[PDB]
Amino acid sequence: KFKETGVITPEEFVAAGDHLVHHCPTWQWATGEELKVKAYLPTGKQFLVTKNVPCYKRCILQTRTYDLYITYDKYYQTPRLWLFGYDEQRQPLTVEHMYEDISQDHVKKTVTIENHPHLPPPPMCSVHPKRHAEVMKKIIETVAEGGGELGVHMYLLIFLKFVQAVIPTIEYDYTR
Amino acid sequence: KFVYKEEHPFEKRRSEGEKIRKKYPDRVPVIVEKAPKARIGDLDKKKYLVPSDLTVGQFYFLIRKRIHLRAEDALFFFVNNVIPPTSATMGQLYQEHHEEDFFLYIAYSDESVYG
Repeated sequence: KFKETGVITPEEFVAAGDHLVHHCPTWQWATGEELKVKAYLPTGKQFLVTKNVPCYKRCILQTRTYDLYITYDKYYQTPRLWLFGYDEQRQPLTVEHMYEDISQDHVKKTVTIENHPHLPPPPMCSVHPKRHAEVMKKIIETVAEGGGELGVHMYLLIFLKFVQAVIPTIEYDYTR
Repeated sequence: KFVYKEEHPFEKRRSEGEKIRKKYPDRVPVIVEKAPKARIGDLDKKKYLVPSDLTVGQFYFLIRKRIHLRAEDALFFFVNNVIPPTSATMGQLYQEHHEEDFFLYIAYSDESVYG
C-alpha cells in the first residue's frame, strides 16, 4: 500500500512514473528548466512527458496533436496533468481552441490556464488536483474490497484512466 | 457570496459607491474577501480604494504583504470566477466587472480553483 491512502510521496511518484515509462514508452522523464528544479525529486525525473498525442475529433478528420505532462504537486501530494495542443499545421492552438477538446463537465470547474511549473510560457491547460486524493482513495479501497490490491507502481496508470473523462478525445497511452 | 453584500444592503452600497466614484474618479472602490474554504491568513481590511493606474499585479503585491506571504506561496484572485491578468490595471478591471452597486468584488485563495 501507500504511506497515506489516496496521496503520493515524491518516492512513490518516481516509482509510479518509472512503471508508466516502462509500460508505455511514449511517456518519458524530464528535468525542465534549471532554475525550476525541485530538490526532493531526482534531477533527471522531475515530471513525465508524452508528445504528439493524436486528437482526431473535438468534444475528413481535423487531427490535432497534444503534449501532455504529469507534474508532482507537493501541496496536494498528488500528480497533476498538463496539456498543450497544436493543429494540423503544427501551429500552437489558442486557449479557446484547446477548450474544444475539454469536456463540458470540466471546462470551468477543474481546468485552469497556468504556467507549467518546470517550463517557460506560454501557459498550458491543467486539470486541478483538488479532488484527486479523494477519488483515488475510494478506488484503492474498492480494489481491496474486490480482493485485489492497487500497488504504488500503478497509481499513475489508474490516474490516467480516470482523468480521461476530462479530455475524452486526447488519445494518450496508459495500457497494452 | 460576499459577507459585505449581507452586512450592507444593496441601496447603502450603491449610494457609497456612486459617491466614492464621484469624489475620487481616478480611484476605484474594491472589496476583497477570503474564500470560505481557504487555508491562508485573513485580511484585517476588506474595503479598499485603489488607484486606477495601479496594475492588478501591483495589487497582488499589496494583498500579499497584508496577509504575510512570500513570493513562493500561492495566491490567486477571482473576479466573477475569473482570474484577472496581472498586466491589466485596476481601472480596466473595474470597468469590466464592477457590480451594479459600483463596487469591484474580488475573492482570494491559495488554490487556482477556489472550489
